[PDB]
Amino acid sequence: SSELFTLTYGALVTQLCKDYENDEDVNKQLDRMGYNIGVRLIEDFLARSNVGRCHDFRETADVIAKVAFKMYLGITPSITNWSPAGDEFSLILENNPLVDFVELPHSALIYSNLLCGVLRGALEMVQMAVEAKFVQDTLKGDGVTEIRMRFIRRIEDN
Amino acid sequence: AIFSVYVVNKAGGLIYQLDSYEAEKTFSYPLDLLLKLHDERVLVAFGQRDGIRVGHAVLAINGMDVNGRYTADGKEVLEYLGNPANYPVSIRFGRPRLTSNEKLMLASMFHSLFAIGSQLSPEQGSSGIEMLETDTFKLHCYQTLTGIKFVVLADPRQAGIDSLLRKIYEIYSDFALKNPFYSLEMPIRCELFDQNLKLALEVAEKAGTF
Amino acid sequence: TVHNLYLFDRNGVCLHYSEWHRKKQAGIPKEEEYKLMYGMLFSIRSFVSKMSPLDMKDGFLSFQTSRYKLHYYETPTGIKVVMNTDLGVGPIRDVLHHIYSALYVEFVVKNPLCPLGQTVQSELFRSRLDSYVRSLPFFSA
Amino acid sequence: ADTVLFEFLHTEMVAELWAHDPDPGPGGQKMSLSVLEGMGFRVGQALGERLPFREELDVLKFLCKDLWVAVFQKQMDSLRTNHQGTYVLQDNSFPLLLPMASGLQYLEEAPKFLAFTCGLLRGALYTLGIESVVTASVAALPVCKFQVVIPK
Ligand SMILES: *C(=O)CCCCCCCCCCCCCCC
Repeated sequence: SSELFTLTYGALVTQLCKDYENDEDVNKQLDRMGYNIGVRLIEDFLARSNVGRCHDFRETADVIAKVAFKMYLGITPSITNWSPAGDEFSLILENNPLVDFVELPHSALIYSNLLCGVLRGALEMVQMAVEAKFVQDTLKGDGVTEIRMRFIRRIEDN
Repeated sequence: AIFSVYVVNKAGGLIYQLDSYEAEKTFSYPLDLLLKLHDERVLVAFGQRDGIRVGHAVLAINGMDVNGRYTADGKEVLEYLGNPANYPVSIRFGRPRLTSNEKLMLASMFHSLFAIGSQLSPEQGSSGIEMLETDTFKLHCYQTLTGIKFVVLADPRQAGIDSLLRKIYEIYSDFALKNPFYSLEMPIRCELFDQNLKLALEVAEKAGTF
Repeated sequence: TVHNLYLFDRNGVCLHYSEWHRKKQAGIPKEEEYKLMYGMLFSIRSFVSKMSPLDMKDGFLSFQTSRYKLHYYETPTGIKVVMNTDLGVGPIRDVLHHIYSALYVEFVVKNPLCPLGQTVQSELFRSRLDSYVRSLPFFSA
Repeated sequence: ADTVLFEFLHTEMVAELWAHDPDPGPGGQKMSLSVLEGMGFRVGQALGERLPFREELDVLKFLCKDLWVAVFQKQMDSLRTNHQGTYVLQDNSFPLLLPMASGLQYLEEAPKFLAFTCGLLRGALYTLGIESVVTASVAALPVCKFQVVIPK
């Protein structure tokens, strides 16, 4: 159980919201910070799980949901809504991982926007350009928390 | 098993080569796979289902064998696949086949690779690469005093490769001692060489897979 | 015996170079040896990919000459652990992964003051590495 | 959440806010790492409420046994004190400094990575009815000592 991370994250958010007058900017810095974590975290992940490069957005989704989320958050999100092209899917979480307890509550702020940066940063380090975006948040009335994962392109070897 | 044989010049030129050896699915629009044009060939850039793998090339559409990056019908494959009115469409994929030129390149590429491996050697009196290993194949190389290379590709488990190389050397020797002033950059077309090499391969094919 | 060790980036950047038993030194500056080594390594990756009669999983594993053996390990993030030894040393893939996991990730990736994509400066990483390699059963000559 | 998540998060937190100070003071002088320490304090304030005493000592034994084990999966190496309210908590292998070095290679930056933790201890003391000042000091990584001063 990690209330440390959750509480620490809560302090970060709280702080930034005071630092910036507009929430849209907090979303930008959280995603960037996430990205900086993601490009580093991918290495920790690969060295611990021993998974190889992927070549299919479906196997990539399984690793993400069943191996990565489990290892760092002790949870296994559900994979749903595959676009016909197969270049799009969603991560469905029972609740919101980065959240502890919050005060309640119209806000442009994407509380757990850090996650998105982590996902895009990590995947980029493995030759995949993807967009991670929050389309459903339990913190905003929604039944569940949903992250949309969209594959943009495969990065080529230099 | 033995996959192929390559006989390279001291200059990196190929003077002899021999090989010793397909999924079809129906698709709707849009495709589940990402395709890209690469060296006059359409390959799978991303996505892997029902037999199809990344490096696979389009071999045929609707049962019609494709012509490089074009359709048997003359139209550009990727353009045809970009039109939703052409679906459903049947497509066949498989590991592309090496072109003669590609074989020439790879032989030249190996030439420099061989030398570097020798140059970058931490120990003195070192030869070039004698064995290169992969999960699907093993490459065995023997270099003659005159700089000729006999390269054999085979299953990682295939044995009795030393004798094969040594045998090819003999066979080659007969061609050299019979054609003393033959051009070095010219291909070995002698039918006895081809025929004898063939037989050595049959023998080696029985040395077991230990 | 363990001759030397190279660590490469996904862009050819020589993250690290260590040397123990090398009786034959390239006739060139190390800045150049790194480019040469990488170029060769990169050609092998391309070569192996087209030469193989079947689709691969791991790709290039190693090669050997008359005097030494080159061990090659590549992570899905492009990190390459290359080690040269005597012909005696078997696979040792666990060792190459250890260098990446227990030494590079742990003392480089986990060190925010350690920029990625450049020669590692961390004295710790360098100490730990050297100590680890000198431990390997096949280290001595 | 696994240990590395906090570790990496913390790292991005010091990187981005170690020089930030919206409430400077006389002549615009910023309090070194004030923001980081501020966040550690709030986090520590909550840990003080959520973790499992008679005298002051008991409160500090708690930080070394429960708080440290909960945050760094390890008890404090040593606990010292002049019987005047000033305590010295030392860790010979502080987790946030372990990956960095075993000597002096990164002392210049080391301090930036302690502000948060000091706040952690101060926030924990607060929740338990103890106002104080916690400072951090590193002579050579990874051996650092945290000083807790309880005013009279
Ligand atoms: C195939 O190419 C392998 C795919 C590996 C994907 C790894 C994704 C790791 C990102 C971490 C996600 C967990 C959330 C962490 C909470 C902040």
